[PDB]
Amino acid sequence: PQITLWKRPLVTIRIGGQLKEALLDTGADDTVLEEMNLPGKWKPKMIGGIGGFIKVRQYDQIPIEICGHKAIGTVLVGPTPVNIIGRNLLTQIGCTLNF
Amino acid sequence: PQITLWKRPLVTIRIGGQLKEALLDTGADDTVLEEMNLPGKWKPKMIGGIGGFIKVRQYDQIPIEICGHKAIGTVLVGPTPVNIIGRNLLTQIGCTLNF
Ligand SMILES: CC[C@H](C)CN(C[C@@H](O)[C@H](Cc1ccccc1)NC(=O)OC[C@@H]1CCC(=O)N1)S(=O)(=O)c1ccc2ncsc2c1
Repeated sequence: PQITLWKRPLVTIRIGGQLKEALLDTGADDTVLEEMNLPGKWKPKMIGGIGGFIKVRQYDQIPIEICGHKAIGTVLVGPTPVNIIGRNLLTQIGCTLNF
Repeated sequence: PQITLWKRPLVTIRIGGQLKEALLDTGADDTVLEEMNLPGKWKPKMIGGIGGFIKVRQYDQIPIEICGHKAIGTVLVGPTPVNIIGRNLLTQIGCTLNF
């Protein structure tokens, strides 16, 4: 599909058996999800943006389906206000910017 | 151009007569540049990101040339971690997400 940017580019994703709305975010290196109790091992991480840093839990090799396009990779879970699909998964679904 | 996302989508912009590097950021409503001087009146504003809220200066109707494409719109100036081109100007240059 083509998604214009008049509004926030929110799409449906599925992770850990939950459907969620997430921002397709070219400015995000990593994927950051709102607090959710995922099973598995994780590693602590700090990530920075506007306002400073938040603490997140890094989970690896997590399957994520984004608008019916399958992906699998690292997901960071923490107190973000919005679910953010970052470049680590955007590349996997063949997402590009075009103008 | 078509820009893939295995690297950060950084591009050269021209603003207030100066060249800068900025990140094409579909996850940002608004364009936010690191501290700099711009001519004209600005209004104090606050914006929030993943780490909390910051104070910015809002400049309206500012010409910005982005990777050769002209935009004229709102530019926020303040302590962002990197220069970001948000949807307000990405729409002006006809930028879309595609997959
Ligand atoms: C440094 C560039 C940029 C500021 C990084 N951020 C991505 C932005 O697209 C970020 C995404 C976001 C959206 C809503 C609420 C919080 C955050 N946007 C952002 O800060 O915009 C400022 C405000 C908030 C939303 C908006 O439209 N304007 S991020 O902080 O969310 C982020 C995401 C993934 C990530 N991975 C490693 S560091 C890292 C940082």
